[PDB]
Amino acid sequence: AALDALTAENKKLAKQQLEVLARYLQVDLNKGAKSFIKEKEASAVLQKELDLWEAEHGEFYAK
Amino acid sequence: AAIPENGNGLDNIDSKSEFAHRIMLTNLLRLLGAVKSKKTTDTRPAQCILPLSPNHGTFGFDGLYSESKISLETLFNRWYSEDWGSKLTVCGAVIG
Repeated sequence: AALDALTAENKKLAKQQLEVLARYLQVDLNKGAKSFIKEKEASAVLQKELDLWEAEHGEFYAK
Repeated sequence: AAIPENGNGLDNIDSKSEFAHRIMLTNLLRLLGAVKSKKTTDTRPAQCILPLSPNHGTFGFDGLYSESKISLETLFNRWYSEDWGSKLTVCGAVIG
C-alpha cells in the first residue's frame, strides 16, 4: 500500500547514490554484463559452426 | 576393423555408414600411408593383409560395406603406380 511505496523511494535514493559513487570511482557497473553478452554471442557463433558439422555428418559419426 | 552396419540401403546411407566407411576405407589407407611414412628403409616391407570380400553389393542392405571393400582392390595396381611398392606389399585375402 504505502509501506512499499516508501521502501521503493528509499531504494530509489540508494540507487541514485550508488550511481553517483560509481561515477565518482569511474566504475563500469555493467562491464561484466556487456562482456557476458559479447562472449555469449561468440558462443552462439561457435555453436552455429559446430552444428554444421553435426547436421552434415550425424550423431553417430560425431560420437 | 569394421562396423556392423545392416539395414542401410542406398536410400538410408546414414552417419553410421559414413563412419564405417571412414574406419574401413579412408583411415585404413591412412594406417598404410602412415606406416609408409614412418619407414626409412626399402629392405623391410610391411605386408598389408586386406580383408577383401567376394560379394561387392551382391547381398542386400549393408551400407557402404561393399564400397569400403571394393576400394581396397585399388592398392593392387596402386602398388605399381605409386612409390610405396618396396615399402608396403599388398596381400588381399578374400574372406568367404
